[PDB]
Amino acid sequence: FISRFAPDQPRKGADILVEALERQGVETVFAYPGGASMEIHQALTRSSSIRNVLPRHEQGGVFAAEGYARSSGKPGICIATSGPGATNLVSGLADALLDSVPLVAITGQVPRRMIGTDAFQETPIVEVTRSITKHNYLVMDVEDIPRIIEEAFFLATSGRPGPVLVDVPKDIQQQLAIPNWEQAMRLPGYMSRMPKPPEDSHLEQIVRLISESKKPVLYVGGGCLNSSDELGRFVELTGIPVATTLMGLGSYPCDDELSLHMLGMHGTVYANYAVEHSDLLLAFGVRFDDRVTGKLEAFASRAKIVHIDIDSAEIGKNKTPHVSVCGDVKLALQGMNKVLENRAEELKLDFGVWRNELNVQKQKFPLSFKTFGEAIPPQYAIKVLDELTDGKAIISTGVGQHQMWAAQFYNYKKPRQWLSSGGLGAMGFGLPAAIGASVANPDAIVVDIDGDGSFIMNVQELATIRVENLPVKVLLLNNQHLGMVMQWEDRFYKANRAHTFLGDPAQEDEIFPNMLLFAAACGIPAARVTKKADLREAIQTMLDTPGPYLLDVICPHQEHVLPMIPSGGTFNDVITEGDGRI
Amino acid sequence: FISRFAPDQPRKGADILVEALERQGVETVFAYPGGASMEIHQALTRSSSIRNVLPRHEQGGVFAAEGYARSSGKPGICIATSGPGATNLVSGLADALLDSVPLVAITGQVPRRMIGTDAFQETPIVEVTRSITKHNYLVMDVEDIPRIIEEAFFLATSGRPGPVLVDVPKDIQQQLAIPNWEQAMRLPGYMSRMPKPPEDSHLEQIVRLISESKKPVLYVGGGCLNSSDELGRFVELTGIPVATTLMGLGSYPCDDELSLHMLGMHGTVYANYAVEHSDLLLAFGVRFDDRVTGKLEAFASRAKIVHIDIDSAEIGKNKTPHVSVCGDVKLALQGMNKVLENRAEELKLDFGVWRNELNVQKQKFPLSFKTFGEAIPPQYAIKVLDELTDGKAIISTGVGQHQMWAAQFYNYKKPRQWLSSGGLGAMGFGLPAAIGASVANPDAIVVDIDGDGSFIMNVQELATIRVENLPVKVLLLNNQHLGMVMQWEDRFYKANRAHTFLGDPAQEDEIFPNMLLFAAACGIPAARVTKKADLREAIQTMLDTPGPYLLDVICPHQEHVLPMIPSGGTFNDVITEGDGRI
Ligand SMILES: CC1=C(CCOP(=O)(O)OP(=O)(O)O)S/C(=C(\C)O)N1Cc1cnc(C)nc1N
Ligand SMILES: CC1=C(CCOP(=O)(O)OP(=O)(O)O)S/C(=C(\C)O)N1Cc1cnc(C)nc1N
Ligand SMILES: Cc1ccnc(NC(=O)NS(=O)(=O)c2ccccc2[N+](=O)[O-])n1
Ligand SMILES: Cc1ccnc(NC(=O)NS(=O)(=O)c2ccccc2[N+](=O)[O-])n1
Ligand SMILES: [Mg+2]
Ligand SMILES: [Mg+2]
Repeated sequence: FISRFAPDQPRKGADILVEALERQGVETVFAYPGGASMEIHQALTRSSSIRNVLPRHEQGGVFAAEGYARSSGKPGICIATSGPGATNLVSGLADALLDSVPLVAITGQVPRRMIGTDAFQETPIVEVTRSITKHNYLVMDVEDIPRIIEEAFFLATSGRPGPVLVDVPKDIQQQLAIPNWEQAMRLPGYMSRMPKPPEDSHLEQIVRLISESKKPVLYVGGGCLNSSDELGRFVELTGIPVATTLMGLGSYPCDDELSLHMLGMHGTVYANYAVEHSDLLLAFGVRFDDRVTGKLEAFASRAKIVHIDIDSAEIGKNKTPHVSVCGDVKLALQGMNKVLENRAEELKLDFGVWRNELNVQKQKFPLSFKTFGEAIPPQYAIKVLDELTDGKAIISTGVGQHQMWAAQFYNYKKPRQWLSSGGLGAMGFGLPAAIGASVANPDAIVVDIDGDGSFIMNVQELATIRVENLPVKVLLLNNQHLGMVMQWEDRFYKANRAHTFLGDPAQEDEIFPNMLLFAAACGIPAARVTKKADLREAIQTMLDTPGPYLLDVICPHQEHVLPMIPSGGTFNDVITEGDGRI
Repeated sequence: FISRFAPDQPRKGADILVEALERQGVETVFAYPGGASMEIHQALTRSSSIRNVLPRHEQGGVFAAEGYARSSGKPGICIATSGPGATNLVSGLADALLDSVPLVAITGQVPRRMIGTDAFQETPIVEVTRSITKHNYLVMDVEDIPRIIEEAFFLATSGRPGPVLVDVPKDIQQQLAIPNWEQAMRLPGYMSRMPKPPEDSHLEQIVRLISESKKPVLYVGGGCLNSSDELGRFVELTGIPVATTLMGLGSYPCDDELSLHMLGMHGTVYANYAVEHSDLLLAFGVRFDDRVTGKLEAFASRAKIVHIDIDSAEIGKNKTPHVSVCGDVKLALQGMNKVLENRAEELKLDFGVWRNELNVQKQKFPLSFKTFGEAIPPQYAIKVLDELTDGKAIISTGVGQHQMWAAQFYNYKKPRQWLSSGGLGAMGFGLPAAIGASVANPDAIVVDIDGDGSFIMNVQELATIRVENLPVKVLLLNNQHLGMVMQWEDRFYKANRAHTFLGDPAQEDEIFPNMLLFAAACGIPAARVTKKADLREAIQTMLDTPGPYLLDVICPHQEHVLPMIPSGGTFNDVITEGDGRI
C-alpha cells in the first residue's frame, strides 16, 4: 500500500480516516457535506482512489450505500455531518440491521469539549443508533482512528453482516498525528465466539436425515447469498425442491424445474404446500420471520427441522429445531456435498413421488394474473422486462404491491440481482438503491421497479442519477395509490379509503403528479405507457436509450397481490381469488 | 364535549385515541398510513372535526407539524406507522426538542406479543427517540390511552415546550374498551417542580439594577414568543435597546428605533457591540447558545447578567448569571412592568447617552450588500418581498446563507411570523414547515424563503401543497451551491470545493435542476427571474396569483453572509468585508 504521507510525518485526523478507508479497499463513498464533516470532505478530495457520489438527501446516501453493498457483497460506506445529517441516516441503518447488510456509517460530531451541551447541530447519535446498529463508536482520540475503522469494517462484514456507525468529533478531525497501522483489534469477546468450521459429526447426521425422509424441502434465505454454487451442487446431488424467502431470491435459479419459488404470506401456493406437508425442513440461512411462518405451531408441523445459521441468537428463537448447525452455510454445504458425493450409490436418493406431488400443485395453483381490455397488468410488465433483459438485470424496488410482483414475476438467475427492503420494508428505497447498484456494477442493466408512492419519497435523487451520469432505468408502476395499504383496506375495512389515494381529488382522472416532468426537471428522458400493446416497445426503448430513463407505467389501481395468507394465519387461510373490483 | 359513542358502549383503542385528540382541541393531524397504524387512520376518517393532511414523506409530516406549532402556539400533531414510518420522524423530533417546539408524535407499533422479536417493520422507537424527545411512552394497555394522551399534550405544552412520542401497538388499537376520561395524570415529580409565579423580592432587585446601570441591553430569545405585548410595554418604560437571537425574531418589532436587530455569529455589528460593552445584560428567554456567545469568557465580560428562564437546567449552564429568575418571562415582565409604572417619576430613567452611542455604531456598521450589474442580490429580493407583503408574511426557511438573509433583511412585526430550524439546523424544513403554517393560518401570506439545496430535499411535498390546495408561496434563492458550506470553504480551506456544487458539471452554466419543472409536475404555477429589473414584478405576480406559486430567483453563487464571527471567537474577530469573488 502506497501512502500520500511520509511514515514520520504528522497529518490531520480527517486524513488518517480517509487513508484508513483506502487501506480497507474502499473505492466509493456516499457523502453529503456539512459543518461537522467538512474536514473529512476536504481530505476526500485529496484522495485519488475513493470517489464520492453526492446524494441530494442523506437518506438517499444510506440507501445508495445499501444498494452498493447488496449488489456486490462489499460493504457500503456513507458519510454525514452532525445533527440533521446524522439523524437522516437512521432509516438506512435500521434497514441494514434487519436485512443483515454490511454498512459503515461515518458521522461528524461537535468538538468533544461540547458533547452534551446541546451545541449547534448536536445530536447524541451514538445514543440514538445503539439499538439499530450492529455496533457503534464515539472516537475520543485521533490515536484511535486506525483501530476503530479496522474494527468497524471487520464487525460490519464478519459473522452476520450489519451496520456500524463511527462518530467523529470535529477537533479530532483537525488534530495532527502520526497513525499506527499495526494495532491489535480490541474485540476479544466477539472474536472468541466466531463460529468454527462445521465438523462431520453434525453434517453426516443431516445427510442421514435426508436419506430417511420422503418429503424434504429446502427453506432458503438471505444467508445463502454467497453460496449459490454450493447450493446448486447440493440440489443436483439430492433433488430436493427449493422454496425461498424474499431476501433469498436468486440463491437457487427461479427458472429451474426444482424451484418452488417464494414461500410466505405472498408466496406461491405450491411452495407453502411443500413446507406444510414436508417431513424434513432444511432451513438454510433463514430467520423464521412471521411473514413466511404465519401462525407458528402450524408452520411445518409434521417436519423434522434442520437449521443452519451463522447467528446462534437465531437458532431456536421462533421455531425450535430438531437438528441445528451454528456457522457458515457455505462451509456446511461444502461439507455435506462431499458426503453426498462419496456415498452417492450407497444412498441412491430418489424423491420422485414427492417432487411429482408438488408438480400437480404447481399446475393446480400457478401464479396468475388478469388482463382487462387494453389496460396494462403490472405483472405482465415485469414479465416483459424479464424477457427483454434476459433475466440478467439488477432489480431494486420500493415497498408494497409492486415489490411483491417484482419478486413473483422476474426470474433471478444469480443472487445480488434482487435488491429490496425486506425486514424494515422502507419506502423510497428502490431509487437510491439503484444508484448504489449501478456505481458498483457499471456494466450491468440496473432497473428500479418502483411504485408512485415510494418513488416520490426520494425523487430528489434523480438529480444524482443525471449528474453522476448513471444508466439507471426506472420502471414506475403507477397506480395512483398506496396499493399495499389499499389491498388490506379492501379485504378488512370494507374498502373504506383512509388516506391511500395519491392523486388529486379535484382532477380525479388525471395522472398526478406528472412523473415525466420530475424526470425532465433533471434532464432524464422519459415516456408514459397506458395501452398494453405499446408496452413491449416502450420497455425496449427504455433499455436501448443510453443513460438514465424513466418509464411511467399506468396500471388499474384495484389489482391485488395474490396469493395471500392473512397475518398470523395458516396454509388453510390462503386467499387465492379476488381483487378490488366489482 | 359531544362524543360519537354511548358512555356505556365499548369501542376500538384506535377510536379512543382519536377522541382523546378531539378532547384536546386537535383540529389537524399530519399522518401517513401504514400496516401498524391503519386502525388509527380508519378511526380518523370517522372523525368530523380533525382533518388529516397527508404528506408524501413522513419527514414532511413532522416538519409540517412543526410549522403548524411554530406559527400558532398550538401543539403540532403527526402520526406514522411502525418501523420505517417511525424512523422517518426522527429529524423532526430532534429539531422540535432543540428549538423547544410543542409536538405530539403518535406511532403505530407491532402487536405487544411481538415486541423484541425483530418482527415485520419493527423498530424499538421508544429506545431510539429517548434522548431526542422531552418524554415518550409505550402504551401497554388500552385502559391507559386517555391518561397517556392527556399527559403527552400536557408535557408537550407546559414548562419548556417539546416533542412527546406515543407508541401504540396494533393489538391495543383493536382491543374494545370503555374509556374513562377523569383519570389523574401520573406526573407527580414534573408537576411539583413546575415554576411558581415570580415574587416581587426578585423583581424589584432587577428594577434596582436597571436604575443603577448606564449601559443596559435586552438579550431576547425564543422564550419570549408569547410575551410580545409585555416586552413592548417593558421597553417603553425603560428605553433599553433590544438584541435578539435567531429564534426570538419578532418578539420586539425589527423595524423600531430601539431595535438592535439580531446578535450572534451572523448578527449585526451594533448588536454585538452593545452586548460587548454593556454593564447590564437582561437575558430573557435565551439559552446562551454558542452561535451568539462565541468564546464564553469574552461574552458580556463587563456585564451584570440577569437571566430569566422557565428551565432551571438552563440557568448557569453556559454563563453563570449574577441574578436569576426561574419561571415564565411573561409573568416576570408583567410584574416588572407594574414596579416601573408605579415608581416612574421616582426613577426618571434616561439611557440617551448609551442609546446614542449605539446609534453611531448602527451608522458606522449597518447591514449592507453589493449589487453586481444586472444580477439579483439575494438580500435585495428579501427586501422587496418585505416591502410588498408589508412585513406581514409568515416566513419559513431552509438552512444556510439564504436563512441568514431572510433573518437579516425581513422585518418581523409579531413573533410566530419567523419559522426556522435554529438548534438542529435541518435542511428541507422550509417547505413542509410552510404547509403547516398555511393550514394553521388559512388567511395569511405564507412564503418559504428556500435554498436550492434545501428545497430539493423535501420537494415531494409540492404534491401535498397542490392536492391540499394551499396558497404556499416559494421564493427560491437559487445559487447552484450549498452556500453556507461554500462560504466556510472560501475562508478556511483556500476555496477548495469539496462537494458543494449542486448543478451539472457537464452543462456547468445551465441552471440545474429545473425547479420550474418540479412545480409543473405538481401543477403549481412557476416563473424564473434573473435580471434585477424583473424582480419587483416577478414577486408581485407570485403574491397576486391565487394558490401556490414558485419563483426561481437566480443569484450569483459567491455572495457571503456578513458580518461573521469565526466559530469560538470574540467581537474583535468580527469579519465585515469580503466575498467569494476575485
Ligand atoms: C405506505 C405503505 C405502502 C404503499 C406503497 O405505495 P406504492 O405506490 O409505492 O407501492 P404499491 O403498493 O402501490 O405498489 S406498503 C406499506 C407497508 C407494507 O408497511 N406502507 C407503509 C409505509 C409507510 N412509510 C414508509 C416509509 N414505509 C412503509 N412501508
Ligand atoms: C448542506 C448544508 C448547508 C447548505 C444549504 O444549501 P442551500 O442551497 O439550501 O442554502 P444556501 O446556503 O446555498 O443559501 S448549510 C449547513 C449547515 C449550516 O450545517 N449544511 C449541512 C447540512 C447537511 N444536511 C442537513 C440535513 N442539514 C444541514 N444543515
Ligand atoms: C459551514 C459551517 C457553518 C457553521 N459552523 C461551521 N462549523 C463550526 O461551527 N465548527 S465548530 O466550531 O467546530 C462547532 C462549534 C459548536 C457546535 C458545532 C460545531 N460544528 O458542528 O463544527 N461550519
Ligand atoms: C398493509 C399491510 C401489509 C402487511 N401487513 C399488515 N398488517 C399486519 O401484518 N398486521 S399485524 O398482523 O398486526 C403485524 C404482525 C407482525 C408484525 C407487524 C404487524 N403489523 O405492523 O401490523 N398491513
Ligand atoms: Mg402505487
Ligand atoms: Mg443554494
